[PDB]
Amino acid sequence: MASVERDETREHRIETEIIVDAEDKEERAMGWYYYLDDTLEFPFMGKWKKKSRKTSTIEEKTVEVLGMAPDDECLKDMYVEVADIGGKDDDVYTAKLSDIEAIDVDDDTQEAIADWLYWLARGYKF
Repeated sequence: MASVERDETREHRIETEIIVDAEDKEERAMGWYYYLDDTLEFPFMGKWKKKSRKTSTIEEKTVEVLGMAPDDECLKDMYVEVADIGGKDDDVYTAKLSDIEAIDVDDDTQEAIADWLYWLARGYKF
């Protein structure tokens, strides 16, 4: 198994603390989104560890992460708005938080981002 998480305590806690009011994946995406955006000490920065190359190799684009994307896009994945400080610098795009590594951010922001990544790797249940 992935073993990124291996004890059910975090699954019981998140169930009883973050998505108590939600019973379907669309609602639970909004539960995740709400607390995550409220926890992100945005704006911040990261590296977009983009795997989408033709060779499927990782590529690393330095980005300023403006905040979460519109909630309407985030019904399925925790998207974030990003500016290409590693390239274009003067324009903005959207990225999967799932495809980013946060840099030089506050501990509670880094932990929220890490916990999304760990959850997603442990299983995309919602």
